Amino acid sequence: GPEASFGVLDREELEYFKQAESTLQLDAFEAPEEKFQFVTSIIEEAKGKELKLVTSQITSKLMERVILECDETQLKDIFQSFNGVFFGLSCHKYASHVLETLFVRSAALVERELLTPVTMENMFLFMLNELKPHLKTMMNHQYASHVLRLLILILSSKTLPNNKVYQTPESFKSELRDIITTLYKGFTNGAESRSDISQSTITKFREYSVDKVASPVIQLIIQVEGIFDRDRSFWRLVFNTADEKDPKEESFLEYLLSDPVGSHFLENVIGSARLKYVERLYRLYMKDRIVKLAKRDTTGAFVVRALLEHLKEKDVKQILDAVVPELSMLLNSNMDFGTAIINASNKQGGYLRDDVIAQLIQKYYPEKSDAKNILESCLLLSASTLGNTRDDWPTAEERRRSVFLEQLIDYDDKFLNITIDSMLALPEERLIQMCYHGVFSHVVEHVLQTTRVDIIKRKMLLNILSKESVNLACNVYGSHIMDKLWEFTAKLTLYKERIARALVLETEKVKNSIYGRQVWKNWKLELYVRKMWDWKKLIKEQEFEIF
RNA sequence: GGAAUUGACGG
Repeated sequence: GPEASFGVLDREELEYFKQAESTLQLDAFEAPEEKFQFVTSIIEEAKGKELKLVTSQITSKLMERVILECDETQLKDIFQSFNGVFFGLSCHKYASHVLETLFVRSAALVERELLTPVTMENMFLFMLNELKPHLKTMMNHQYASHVLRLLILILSSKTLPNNKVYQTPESFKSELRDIITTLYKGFTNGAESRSDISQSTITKFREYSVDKVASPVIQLIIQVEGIFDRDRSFWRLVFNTADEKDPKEESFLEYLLSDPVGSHFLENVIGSARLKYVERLYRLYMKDRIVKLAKRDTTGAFVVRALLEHLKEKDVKQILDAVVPELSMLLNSNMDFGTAIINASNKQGGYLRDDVIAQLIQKYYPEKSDAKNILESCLLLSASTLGNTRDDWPTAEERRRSVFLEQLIDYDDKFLNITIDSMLALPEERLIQMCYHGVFSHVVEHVLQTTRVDIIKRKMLLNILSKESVNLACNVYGSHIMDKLWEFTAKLTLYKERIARALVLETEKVKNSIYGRQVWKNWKLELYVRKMWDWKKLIKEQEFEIF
């Protein structure tokens, strides 16, 4: 990071802040003002050495904790102290992250001053002016380019890191338009007009669009260019506009279709190109190849998903015609292509819906065979973290497969039935385990849909789950299953009495648990004790309401 | 009162 010199803290300064963070995440505060007073206390010892605290791996975390938990005056004080060295920080391994926090808080505060009126608006504008000669540099920089991305979001009232948007004064809008065109001008060696750009500077721009750090910045600009440029200069920098293939564009499109970064870029950008330009790329370069591309799970499949969302009725149907006969084979690796087709089929009024269900079942629960078990097919239950002495935590593919199963259960009743049968085919032993599993407990919970599961299947699930009433009651996850059971147990009151009895026998264990005492409420167990007839009455009112 | 290394780039 030669872009500025910050130096380092000494062991004395290190230990003070190393200790402030300790006692700050300890969160042993006995009031809010006490915790605030401690933050102010930190900001205080931090004055004059802010550039050092923010560029250290030991204390940069601390600084954004501070940026989030501090005053709006103090926030303006911290921002003001980064004056003159914003580019340096922007390009810095640790500081670039703090500038990001700083800027999101700042953006929130800028709205409060817009909707309830040195102001934060002017402060932001100062730093912006300070970065403008460096934007093209920043775009390619492995740290700075994230700050440039964020800035463009804020300036366009798009949504920010860590699902909220913020409104902006007109100057922010004017600044955005200024820096888009500054980049555009600085990407075209001049120039006269669209019609006067060399096929070598078009190639050089295309080259940026598949760069691992420049590409998201170019996606973003294309995403927000439409706000002023009703001609969309940057799109037209990348793709052509005539009804025929161009050998350079074609060679380029094939690379996008086979390259991870270029796949992202094509898919993120189709979601914001004008339909006429997207239909052109489809018909020219993909239409007659749609299955071959669909089979490219890591590159290009994703472009097919984007076509399915942003093309119009007639054409997403053609793609569905091509791809649904292939779906079960495509699910062998790329499960998320399943979601794109389910969603697309629904968007077109259940188009080919029966065939999609046929295919899903063909893959995850093929009628013909034995050992049919959608928990093995779809979650790979046997080769999973489920039930280890090895002290492993649930994985991200586990969470991903679980969510896919759940959406399958939402999709149709056939799948709800299939996984219930699959759960009963398990050894009791193993179904119980899933209830204690951070990720898989959600799958059990998802099955407990009273009006949707016939009373015989309910009763048999209840034969298993009931054995563990108390244990489920006191478990982080099992307690969420036990709550669902209050309703599931409708028209089956023998199982209600049996469960409520079990919980009550072990009352002091059940209460005096964080989770147990909530189950106690949800099952109205206090009524079960004080006023049985009133408890029974609730049961009857439940059965009537649900049936 | 609970789910985490997604197909690209950062502690």
